[PDB]
Amino acid sequence: GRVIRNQRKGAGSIFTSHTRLRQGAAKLRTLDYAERHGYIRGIVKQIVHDSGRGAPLAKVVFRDPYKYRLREEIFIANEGVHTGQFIYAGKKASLNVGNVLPLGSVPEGTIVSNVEEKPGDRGALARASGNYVIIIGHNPDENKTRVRLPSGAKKVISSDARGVIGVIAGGGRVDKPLLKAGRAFHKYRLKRNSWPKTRGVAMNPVDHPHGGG
Amino acid sequence: YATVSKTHKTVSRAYGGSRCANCVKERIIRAFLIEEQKIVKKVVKEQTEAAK
Amino acid sequence: NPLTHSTPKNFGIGQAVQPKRNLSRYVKWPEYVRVQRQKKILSIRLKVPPTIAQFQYTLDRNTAAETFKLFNKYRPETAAEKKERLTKEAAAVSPKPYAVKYGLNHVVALIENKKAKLVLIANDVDPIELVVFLPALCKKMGVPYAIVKGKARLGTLVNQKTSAVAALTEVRAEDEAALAKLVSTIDANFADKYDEVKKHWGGGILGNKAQAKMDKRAKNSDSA
Amino acid sequence: KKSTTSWSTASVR
Amino acid sequence: MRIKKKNTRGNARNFITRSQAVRKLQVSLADFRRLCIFKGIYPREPRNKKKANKGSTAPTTFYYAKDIQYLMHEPVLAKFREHKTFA
RNA sequence: GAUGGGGAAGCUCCGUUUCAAAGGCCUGAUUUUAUGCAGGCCACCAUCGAAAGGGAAUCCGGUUAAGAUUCCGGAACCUGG
RNA sequence: GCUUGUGACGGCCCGUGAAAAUCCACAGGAAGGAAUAGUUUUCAUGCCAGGUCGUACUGAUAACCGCAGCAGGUCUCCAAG
RNA sequence: UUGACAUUGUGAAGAGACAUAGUUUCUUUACUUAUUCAAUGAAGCGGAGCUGGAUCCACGUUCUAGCAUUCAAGGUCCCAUUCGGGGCUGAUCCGGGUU
Ligand SMILES: [Mg+2]
Ligand SMILES: [Mg+2]
Ligand SMILES: [Mg+2]
Ligand SMILES: [Mg+2]
Ligand SMILES: [Mg+2]
Ligand SMILES: [Mg+2]
Ligand SMILES: [Mg+2]
Ligand SMILES: [Mg+2]
Ligand SMILES: [Mg+2]
Ligand SMILES: [Mg+2]
Repeated sequence: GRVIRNQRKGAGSIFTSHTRLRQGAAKLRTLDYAERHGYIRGIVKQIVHDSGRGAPLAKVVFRDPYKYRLREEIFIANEGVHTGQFIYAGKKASLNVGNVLPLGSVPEGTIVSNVEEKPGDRGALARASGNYVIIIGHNPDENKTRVRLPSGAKKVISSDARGVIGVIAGGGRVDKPLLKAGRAFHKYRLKRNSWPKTRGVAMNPVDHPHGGG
Repeated sequence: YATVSKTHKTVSRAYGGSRCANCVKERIIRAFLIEEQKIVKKVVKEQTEAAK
Repeated sequence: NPLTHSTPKNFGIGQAVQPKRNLSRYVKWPEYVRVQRQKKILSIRLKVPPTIAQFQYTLDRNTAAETFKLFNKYRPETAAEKKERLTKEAAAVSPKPYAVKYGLNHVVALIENKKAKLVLIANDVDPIELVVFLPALCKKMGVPYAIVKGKARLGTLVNQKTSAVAALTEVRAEDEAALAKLVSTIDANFADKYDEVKKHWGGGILGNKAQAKMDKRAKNSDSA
Repeated sequence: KKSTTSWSTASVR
Repeated sequence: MRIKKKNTRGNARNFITRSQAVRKLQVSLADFRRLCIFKGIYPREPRNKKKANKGSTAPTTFYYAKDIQYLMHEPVLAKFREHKTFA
């Protein structure tokens, strides 16, 4: 039969992401000596909207430890973080909202976001708006940390993996009805070509396993 | 801007051009007060170490 | 001096820009440098079979110095003085020459025919199979031999860049006693001293961090 | 006088 | 014609510093100084030192670029290379 | 869309800064060993892709069978030296 | 009043609505620079130069496509009572 | 998707086979050196300090939208004092592994 859209999407082409207006990839700092041993201070310069993303982003400026210059990082803003705020990242950073800490430095019941799946990948878990990870417990002998994920899954991560204290901002977004095809249209114009969706039953037998009748 | 004299592009003050008068005033005030507070913190910590 | 002040710099985390430091340990070397260093490291780390590993036991400094002093008296005839000999022989129309024998095929033939008084074998020959059979051959034929450090040193001996082997076959009467004394010295210092340990495997060496890990774990097991 | 190769001197101080 | 780039013509092209001249001749400092003494190459002063040196006031030795270009063709330089190979 | 690399029997294909020794600059009478270059600094990628996107600077009057913010007369401006 | 430009504002988004070349400013202070003489080409005036290719005309019930001088098709500016 | 063979190495302990001298076979548990994954500005890894304070830590950084760059000032030996230039430190040492 004819190749279906589910198979046609993998070739790329007209299904690639629409990334013209995106602010940049939202990552933590590269895990360096300062964050491995002490802490480094940055300043929140602006909080911006990123096209195609529910969560707002924060632009945080740090000083380069090896060269006289500034370095700008793009974080996902946690709720309560404001412009002009001092953010502290590292092993020795305090337990305050917006700070970047290793999981082994936080107690049980701590709520984190943008959690690293492995130490150094610069954030993989709980990045969408309103989502967070809970620290279940520690296994200090294995240098491991048990966490609970937004899906309900329990995971074991290295205790050197980092996370941002607090919950991703922008929560409650999906509770408002769109009401309109046009609003769904503008939602997907900034993300990718997956809308509108034609039902497989609605098709001829050649186009889909479900077609015909 | 390359066709005009320096008078048209600056004002006679520190950061004249780049920064406005109130922002310049704020960074002057903050620089002074923070350096004084750093002296205070070093004094307090030295007293704390001397007694401890 | 009233005009000078002390302004010590804080180079802690979150402070002044770090000063320049020696980063020789972290240099991203070129690929050929990395290959040659890792190849030497691998030759150390792997377990080395005895026929290869015997080439780590060479003549000592003093014995090598005396040996090369002996061989430099029999450095072969050069290309500049060969032409002088030929013109003199055309006028006559020359005694028997004394020289160091060199060349792998030639020296192997001399060992097999037992014409070699003393054989020097370079340790750093690549491919190593060119010389890896030579010590057993010399032992089987009853020829004194010594493994020496430097094919380039042997090349200086025989007017070349490198030389895998060198051999003394015939010596002058002024040096027969020196040759015999050197053969006795080599027998006492090289062949007898390293006779057992040449039958051992080599290369049982761990890296620095792996050794530290093993030492820490053994200490932790032995004491708590 | 005129050049034949790509590197020339032609000797004029 | 498009807009030309500054610091490329006039004093900037007319004068060459000692570091640039040594680099262009691909010799050492000692060889370069001896070649200048042999040929009568002498240091020079731009009327506009900042224009000649990209706005710096730092003390610099300048030469005529055409003088250095003519110095490139001196056979004593090739003799110097021959002596280095011999050594 | 080349190079460095890696696929492919091959026509060629991947990929776009990597997986490369990918190049510029400053100082020197380097405590002299006598005619051989020493001490340092800084760093990321070819190229093409818009006569509606970005962009240095010009106007009036006159003039031809047919040219014109381009020629003529007058009056300006930009850029580089 | 019509058209157009612009300002200060307001409404709207689970939509918040390009990049780069290029130009300037600031911070810094390597340095350089006067007493019988210096400095300043970001003030004025004065000197020299600006290459290559396009440029006619139609743009449509006859200058384009539709086998045509074809009632079809084909992007846009100005616009009086 | 599942099995075999090859890529494929090094130990230790426990069960055998030469009839109670060490050449091999199998389970357990290790190791790294091949292979695999990821990152970086291959920058601070690993070990130790007759280093210090209390097995652990650098007591060099947390009211504030400031500032942090010219081989680093200071200290101490020299030079041949002349406009400055060297060395030790400031900033512990060692490694045959960039993480
Ligand atoms: Mg149908
Ligand atoms: Mg291609
Ligand atoms: Mg182009
Ligand atoms: Mg345009
Ligand atoms: Mg006309
Ligand atoms: Mg004219
Ligand atoms: Mg026309
Ligand atoms: Mg027309
Ligand atoms: Mg036609
Ligand atoms: Mg046709």
